Amino acid sequence: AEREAMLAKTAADNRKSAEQVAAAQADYEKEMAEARAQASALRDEARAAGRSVVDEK
Amino acid sequence: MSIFIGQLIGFAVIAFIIVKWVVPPVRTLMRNQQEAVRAALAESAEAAKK
Repeated sequence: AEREAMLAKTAADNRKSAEQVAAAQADYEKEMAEARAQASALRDEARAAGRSVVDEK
Repeated sequence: MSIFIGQLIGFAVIAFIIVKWVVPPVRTLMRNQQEAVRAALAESAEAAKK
């Protein structure tokens, strides 16, 4: 029983290692995209505020 | 004790036949199973490290 449990858990742990690395780069890409989008929003809002200021002036 | 000599020779023949033919395959089976369990242990350790 212990040997069978060892084999099953080893297979599950190989699958879990693969899934965990996969989720690793998935979350890395997701947060990088989030940061880039936030930077783009910063730039866009700054540009819009400057446009409004110059138009009013 | 002539029958004792004859049956001793028969046992010697049986043992020679066993060592020549039967022992090698069963030894191979035991080695295969031992190697399989050893490989399973090594692979489990490698998986845990991974």
